Amino acid sequence: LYWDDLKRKLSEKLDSTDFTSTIKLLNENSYVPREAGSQKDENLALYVENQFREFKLSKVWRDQHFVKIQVKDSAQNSVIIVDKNGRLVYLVENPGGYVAYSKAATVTGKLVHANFGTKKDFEDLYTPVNGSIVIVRAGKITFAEKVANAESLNAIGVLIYMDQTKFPIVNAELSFFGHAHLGTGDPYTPGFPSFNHTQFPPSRSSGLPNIPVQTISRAAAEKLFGNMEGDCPSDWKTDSTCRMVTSESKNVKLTVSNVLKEIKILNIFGVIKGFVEPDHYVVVGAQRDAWGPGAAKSGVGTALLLKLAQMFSDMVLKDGFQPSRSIIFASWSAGDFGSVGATEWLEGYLSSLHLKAFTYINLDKAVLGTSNFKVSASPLLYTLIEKTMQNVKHPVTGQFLYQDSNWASKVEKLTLDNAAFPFLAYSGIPAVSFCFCEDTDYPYLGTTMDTYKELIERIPELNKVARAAAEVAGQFVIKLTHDVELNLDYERYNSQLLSFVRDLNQYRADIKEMGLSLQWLYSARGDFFRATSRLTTDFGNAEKTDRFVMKKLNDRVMRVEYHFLSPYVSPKESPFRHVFWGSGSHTLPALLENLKLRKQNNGAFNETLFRNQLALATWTIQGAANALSGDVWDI
Amino acid sequence: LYWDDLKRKLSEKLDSTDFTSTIKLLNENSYVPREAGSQKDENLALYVENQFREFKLSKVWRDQHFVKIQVKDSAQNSVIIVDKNGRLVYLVENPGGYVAYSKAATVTGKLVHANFGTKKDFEDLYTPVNGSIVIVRAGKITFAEKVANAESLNAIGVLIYMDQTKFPIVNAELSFFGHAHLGTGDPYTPGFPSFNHTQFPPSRSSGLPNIPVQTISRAAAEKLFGNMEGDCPSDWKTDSTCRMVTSESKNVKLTVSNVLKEIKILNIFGVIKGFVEPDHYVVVGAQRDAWGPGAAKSGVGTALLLKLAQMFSDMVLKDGFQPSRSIIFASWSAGDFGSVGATEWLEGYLSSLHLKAFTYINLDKAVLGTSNFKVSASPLLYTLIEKTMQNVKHPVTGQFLYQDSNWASKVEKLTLDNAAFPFLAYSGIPAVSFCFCEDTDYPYLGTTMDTYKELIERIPELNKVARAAAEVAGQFVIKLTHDVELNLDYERYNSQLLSFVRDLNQYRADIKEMGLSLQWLYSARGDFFRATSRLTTDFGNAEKTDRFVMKKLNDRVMRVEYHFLSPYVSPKESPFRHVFWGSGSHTLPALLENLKLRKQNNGAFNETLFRNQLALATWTIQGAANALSGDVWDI
Amino acid sequence: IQRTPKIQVYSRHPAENGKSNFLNCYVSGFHPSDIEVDLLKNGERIEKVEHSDLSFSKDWSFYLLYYTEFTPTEKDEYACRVNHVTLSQPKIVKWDRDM
Amino acid sequence: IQRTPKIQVYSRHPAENGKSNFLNCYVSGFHPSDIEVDLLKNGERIEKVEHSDLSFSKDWSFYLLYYTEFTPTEKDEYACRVNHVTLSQPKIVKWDRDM
Amino acid sequence: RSHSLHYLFMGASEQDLGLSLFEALGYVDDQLFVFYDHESRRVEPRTPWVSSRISSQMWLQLSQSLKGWDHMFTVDFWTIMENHNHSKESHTLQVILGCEMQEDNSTEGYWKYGYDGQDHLEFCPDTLDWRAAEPRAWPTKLEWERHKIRARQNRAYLERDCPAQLQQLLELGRGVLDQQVPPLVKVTHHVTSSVTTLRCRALNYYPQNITMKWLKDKQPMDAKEFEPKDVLPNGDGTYQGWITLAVPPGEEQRYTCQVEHPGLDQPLIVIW
Amino acid sequence: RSHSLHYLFMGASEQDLGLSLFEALGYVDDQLFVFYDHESRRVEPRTPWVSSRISSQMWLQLSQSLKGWDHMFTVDFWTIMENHNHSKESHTLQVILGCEMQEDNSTEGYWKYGYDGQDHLEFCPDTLDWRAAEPRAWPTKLEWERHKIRARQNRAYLERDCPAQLQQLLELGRGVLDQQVPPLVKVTHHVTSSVTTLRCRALNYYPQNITMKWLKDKQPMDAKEFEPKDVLPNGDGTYQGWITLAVPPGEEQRYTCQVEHPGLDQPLIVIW
Ligand SMILES: *[C@@H]1O[C@H](CO)[C@@H](O)[C@H](O)[C@H]1NC(C)=O
Ligand SMILES: *[C@@H]1O[C@H](CO)[C@@H](O)[C@H](O)[C@H]1NC(C)=O
Ligand SMILES: [Ca+2]
Ligand SMILES: [Ca+2]
Repeated sequence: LYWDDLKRKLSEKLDSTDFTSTIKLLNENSYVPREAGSQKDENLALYVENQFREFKLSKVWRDQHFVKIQVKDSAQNSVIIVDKNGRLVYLVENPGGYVAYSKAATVTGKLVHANFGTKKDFEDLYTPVNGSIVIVRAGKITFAEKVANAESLNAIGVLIYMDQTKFPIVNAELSFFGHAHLGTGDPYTPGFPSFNHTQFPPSRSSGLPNIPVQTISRAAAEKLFGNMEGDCPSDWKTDSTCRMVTSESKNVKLTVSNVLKEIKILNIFGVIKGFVEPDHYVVVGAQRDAWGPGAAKSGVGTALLLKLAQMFSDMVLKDGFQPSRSIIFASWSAGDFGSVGATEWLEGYLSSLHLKAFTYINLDKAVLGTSNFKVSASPLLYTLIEKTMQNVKHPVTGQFLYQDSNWASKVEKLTLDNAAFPFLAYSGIPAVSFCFCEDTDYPYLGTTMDTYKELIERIPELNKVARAAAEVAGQFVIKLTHDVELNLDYERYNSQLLSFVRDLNQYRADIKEMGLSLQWLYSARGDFFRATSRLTTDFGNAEKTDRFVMKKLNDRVMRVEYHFLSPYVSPKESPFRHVFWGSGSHTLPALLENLKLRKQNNGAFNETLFRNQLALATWTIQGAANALSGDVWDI
Repeated sequence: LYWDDLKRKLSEKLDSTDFTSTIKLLNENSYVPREAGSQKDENLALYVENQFREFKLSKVWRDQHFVKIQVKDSAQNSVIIVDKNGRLVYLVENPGGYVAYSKAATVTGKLVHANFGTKKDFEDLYTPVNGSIVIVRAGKITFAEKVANAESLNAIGVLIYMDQTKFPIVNAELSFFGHAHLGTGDPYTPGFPSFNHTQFPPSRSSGLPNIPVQTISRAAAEKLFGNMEGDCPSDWKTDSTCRMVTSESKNVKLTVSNVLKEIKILNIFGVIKGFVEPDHYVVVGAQRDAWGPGAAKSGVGTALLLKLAQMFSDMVLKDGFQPSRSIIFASWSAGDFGSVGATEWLEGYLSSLHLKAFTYINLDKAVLGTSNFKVSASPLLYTLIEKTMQNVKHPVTGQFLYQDSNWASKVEKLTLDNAAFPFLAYSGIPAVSFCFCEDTDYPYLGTTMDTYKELIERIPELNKVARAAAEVAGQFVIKLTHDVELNLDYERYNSQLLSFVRDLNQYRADIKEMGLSLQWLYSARGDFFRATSRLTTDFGNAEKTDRFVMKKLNDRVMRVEYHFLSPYVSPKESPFRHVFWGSGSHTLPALLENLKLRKQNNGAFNETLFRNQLALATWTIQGAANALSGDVWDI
Repeated sequence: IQRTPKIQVYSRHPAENGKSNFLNCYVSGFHPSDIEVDLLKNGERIEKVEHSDLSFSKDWSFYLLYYTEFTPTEKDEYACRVNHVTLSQPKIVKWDRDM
Repeated sequence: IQRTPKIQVYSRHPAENGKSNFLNCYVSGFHPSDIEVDLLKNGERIEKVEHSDLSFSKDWSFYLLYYTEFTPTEKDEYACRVNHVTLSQPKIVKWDRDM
Repeated sequence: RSHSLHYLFMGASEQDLGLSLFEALGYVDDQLFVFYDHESRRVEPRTPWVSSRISSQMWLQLSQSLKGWDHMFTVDFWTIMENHNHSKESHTLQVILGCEMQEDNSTEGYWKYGYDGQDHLEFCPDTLDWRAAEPRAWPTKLEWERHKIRARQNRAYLERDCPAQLQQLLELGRGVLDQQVPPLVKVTHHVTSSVTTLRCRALNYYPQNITMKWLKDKQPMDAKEFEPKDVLPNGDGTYQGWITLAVPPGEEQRYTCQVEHPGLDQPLIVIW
Repeated sequence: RSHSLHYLFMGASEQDLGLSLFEALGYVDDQLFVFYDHESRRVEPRTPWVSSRISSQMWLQLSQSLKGWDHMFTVDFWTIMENHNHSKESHTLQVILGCEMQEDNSTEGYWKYGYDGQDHLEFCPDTLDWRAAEPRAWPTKLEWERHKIRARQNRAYLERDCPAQLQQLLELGRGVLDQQVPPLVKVTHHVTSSVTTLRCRALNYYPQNITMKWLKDKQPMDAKEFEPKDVLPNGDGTYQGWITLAVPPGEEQRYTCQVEHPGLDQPLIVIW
């Protein structure tokens, strides 16, 4: 039919689609609180699995996993002030919420206030954290990150709360949920699938914290603040109530008894087979589980997934749409515990996805506001994202999304809490996540107030905004499966490489001191650029009609994201091997992080680690280039 | 032209080819001793690089590496018999040969005699090896293995020699060369390429021995035997001269001063581009370097490489042969130090070979005798090897090579000293090695007597036997590039899987005790079988004329070998990831080796290690099956 | 549990001297499938003999059929000896002209 | 080493009142390419102005050309002020009717 | 009129030289059509209508299913021996599996294991489990039921695949598989002073089902008078059966032989 | 008659907001044909014969080469600033590279770097090295010469690619690139009591090469008498140049203006 026709078919299809009905339908007592592994979870899974069948998709199947999550024990968790002088006890709160994967323990000591728990915040702190409990604000980073940062500074226990400034909620007694696993997937099947074939060997994710972590209401935070001194830095721009450090006479005792619980997770899939190369495909997914009502955290996403799967089924069965490649629709569970369902899938079907699944689109938390439209994704999808922003209109402004021509240089990378993170960092599958959000975090996420009532009350034009989201996802899908060319712009990596070189000149002195050169890395990004040019040329001189020669060129494209996964580290111990977006010493940022230590001439800096870091990053890049250029003998 | 026509063209081409001339040409003072990195090496490299140009191949290029080998220092190495105070007493020998990568050191203690140094030989030894020097016979296994086995038993130093029984040589003063690196490639760039871009970071292969190892003449061995007691076990079927353990009053002092030396290696390549899918190819190679004359160890191989590259150039340019896929001819160097040139290539161009290079054929030591024709290779090449043996005739017997219909169940796996080993165990490229050999090891290998004079004198019908070798290699090449189907029989892996299951029932009791089941592993080999069947079916129902649908199926085939590389270990620390033919705990044999320890109920057995070994081997297999069966949704 | 064979000798068509017929020996109900059978003529083992495919019945007992083309005379005697593990000496069964 | 611009005002065709011509201002030889130029009419900056592409000569000195379509009269005065870092105040150069 | 497809597998431990211990037999409507042998593990046809009418495609599927079952049963055999502490012993494992399709097309499936010639495990599709025929079978019973996968797969085969392949085989057979040939009945008789024995042979017929009973004075005698028909096989897909009757020396002619067979219109009555 | 192709690059440090600091100019026979800008990093054409005659293919190659050079030079600029300990300072880097093809087709290539407006490094193809124009350039000189790759690549471009692309541009130009228009010479003159000044303008011509000299009494004066021709540009690919001469009030008519130009058959001599 051609882009313009597809664009229109999709558009009209959307205009007559009621997202509001679906989102609201997903908030009925039938699926109210849907914690991963719960009946309500399973119910919603069956509902979706059935909708897929109704939509009559090429095939609809499900995967079943047995994973270990953590729930609160029969014994209440608590935060109590223990009065040194005469061991008198206060009792600040018996929290309704909790942090999954916190260590079960009970500790007590001084309560120091870090801020957000950022690695930097601890750095600029005055009071040493060593040996005491830390209290931090939700935001800026992951709980797991906060807890991991505190633990590396020998803190004991972490208390997390929502200040009224960042989280302007009325009810200060409101509690919330989160997980502290510094990773993704079932933390007890690290780097491998939670399948009975595995006979679940004793394996413990190194991302599991070794100190307790608890969630407390704002009220509780203020009560603790009534026993602390020292005005909270104005720099923090936070409540006029907080203060750091407790009065020498008083200290707190945190006690959490959370227990592990093995559960059954269900991942529901649906595929629309392609018409030319069905073996290659796109994956579109959304989280189904939620701690509370999860309207915004789970509903909107799942609603979008259902609709999209429907519209594309029609377009294919009615409007005669004929995607060359397949489209998979997936509803995952245990996302609240760290994109578990999704990670287990990727680790389970690794060999089947390799160079076959070529892009992932996440639909979670797609609608949280109206003011902005943010995006996080592999550079390979920037151009596609751009073109899409140029032809899609803001649900309220009526204007085009493309309003800033420098948007690409402001793109924030994918984070651990995003289901797209595993796909890109571990699988090597270019992924993307986007939202119509605000400059403020959607306050109710992870709380009991994340309900439809609140969602629409906050954003009344929900249905229209949901439509806009559906439209951008819809277009990504069309563009990616529509015709002979994959809209994956590998040229975008030249800017990332150059930027790494820029991040590196401040350390040219150090490199020089170690008697090393940056010339080989420099010539590497050079050779990559050459390679991209050679490939774009090959496309240019090709007859877009010869489906064979075009297959060959697109193969080179699908391998680009993959070749940035480090071939020198263990996928089990370091799943996030992508040298640009992963985690670990094999990472490019990690190379810089080490080099930064060489400033304060004291231990920290590991030179042999660095000399190796450099040798490998350099070659991982030259290699990516030599492959992109095609045929060994033509290098 | 079709198989039968190609078969004939090749045949006649061969009949008029003079291998003898080439082998002899490779033994002229011009390239007499060609140690890796030497001028004579470089000379022979240029000769070959030029012959490739003369043959007018699609393209001929060269790779240049800077690797660290080890040579003997200006100070002589020595073996001396000493008196309890360190006093000089006998001085057995100042060896002409040496063992590359031995530790530079000087030690002294009692000299115990192990046999061949096999892990078992040490096991059944009476005298403890702990704390003393060991003496062993060349054979059965690698020097590196011998040295590694001795070192794990706390031995110090190892002396290696050739007994007159296994090695019936006249001159007992004859010395020999070898290397003790338990691995492949430049041991100082483990798991990565020896390229200046690397800036050679400090990295040391964990396969480098930490004790000295020296080579001694038979004469010397007998002199040491004159100071030892205890008749050498008749079971060993060795010289009537050896004895184990020295007289309590006497002990030996081994002293080796070998030094590292950085050298420049040259890998010369030549390719014959394919006519349909040039991006896919076969690699055929041979070692060029040699410690002495290296007639048999290097000459024959390189001679075969030159001829083969010629014949196929003609066939393509004259006889109008049109291979669908490419053919690469490679002459590597530093093979004597552990297939270094070849390994550096694989580690260097990893990303370019992935799923592109689909088979490797090694030509080293192809002719060592006449009596037998042995073969070592991936099961995927068994059928091809079989058919080839059924239509190729023994150079002397005149009969067909296929004489035993159970040959396949007697195939010995590839070993560290074989250049094909890295290709299969590290790269995931099905590889093969073969020879017209004897039941006796070619005595002169690694000595100064491995010359043409000796080679032809021992096997006078050299030219005819060399032709037979060239013919089997030639046919492999045709078969692999000739038509639409890759002659890679993935069904052969069902027999390997079943055999693993057989090797495992002796431990069903142990498995049961640990509360584990073997049912999931059982169902895994089941699912693999199903998968192979489904793929053979898909081929059956396919029009061998639709080059597109045939590409898709062959892709599934090329991924078979690759999916057996463990996705759970680090390629840098454990390069040989192939769970069937690699080395390391991720290996299938390793799983058995651990299980065997559970017999003698004492420490040794690591249960958690095992529970993990099982979980991963099981899933690596189910995964290979789920991928082989095609399309995730169709599982 | 082991089981001894059940030997049954007979002809394809009613015996009629001079007319080339067929001599059958049909062992059944025996267990360890491992069994040997020979068709004798005047006490001599006949060559050019044929047999069907070994198979078994519901009770897991095996059964096999041997048969040779032959021309009957009143002078010649026919019988098959069956050797199994459940038998001391190779049990012989002669061919009763009537059956 | 910094370099001050060289301002040259002139016309495309010989000045001839009433006839729409072209007023050029061509700065050259200046270094820090960063430079601003305005074409004045009776002391006022003219809009709808055009300019070529910044470029440079062998000595790495930059040069740029500005030009507007205009109709000359003996009443009106034309000149361009060039502001560079090498100048205290924006140097002005009036258009000499003769050139 | 119900049709059936079923395979038979038989293996022995001690005897062999290279893993994979089973030989197999394929039967469609009790008609041997395929044979997987020991030596040169290959799938040869039995009966001309299959060694010609069977497409190259179907034969591949057949070959694989048989080689697969070989491997699968070889594992099971090893499993079962080991759960009996058997090893230095020579044992046998036999398996029979197939489906039976009724006129209305409904299907019934079965899968049985016979250890050393005796019932061991019987697969029960409706409950995804197995029933141990004897105590020593319980270990294996449990070991298989923990897995869960095995049962679901076995059921899938019996419920989906088997029936499907039976269909293909039938259409492919219409002609030589339902081609029924009538019997050539011949009443003979051996005489002695003791008594006179009557032998009624039904020659060269097909299929195997047939009815043979004696008639005294042209009337139906009781089944107790004679032994049941003795069906025998000829090395050519044809069978022959006979029934004997001892009668008072002289009353010969008083007895007749009645032979009912689908290959005959009305029941044939023979007299010597 | 030798042709030339050369690109010009110019970047400033302090000013910008997103790495990649260069703008570029492409010239074929001193004819601007392409421009790579700062804002919206895109490659726009200059002159109609390119914005039409240049194939979609060639333009791609051109766009990439320019974006590439941008990136490559951006790195070099960073390198050079750092080897000067420069950072919180605003500097400039300029590069000129191209090839010049002679009548016999032989080619000469060049590549030069200008740091802060002054010669810094000059690439020498015949020796695969660079020559530092000043002491502070030596660090970079050495740093690039260790690499070895850089030089070989730069040479490859100048020797192989550049010449090749110049060819394509010429064939593609035959018509509007060699289309030379003659000048419209006009001798004017301003008078005063002091003296009378004569101005000889050569209007709207192309190319730029032209000859303008004064003639006293129809004879050749010395070059010392007047300043060299002052070539100026018009915003339309046409140029104009003038020469001035001061002469004794009254002798006006005694002087003439001679203008030689390839766009004219015989040298034009103008008189006011
Ligand atoms: C898989 O394992 C889990 C936990 O070990 C267990 O609860 C569940 O019943 C098992 N499921 C199957 C099908 O074996
Ligand atoms: C590479 O390094 C080796 C020694 O490490 C040296 O001899 C050689 O010249 C170097 N080559 C380059 C291009 O730096
Ligand atoms: Ca997992
Ligand atoms: Ca290496």
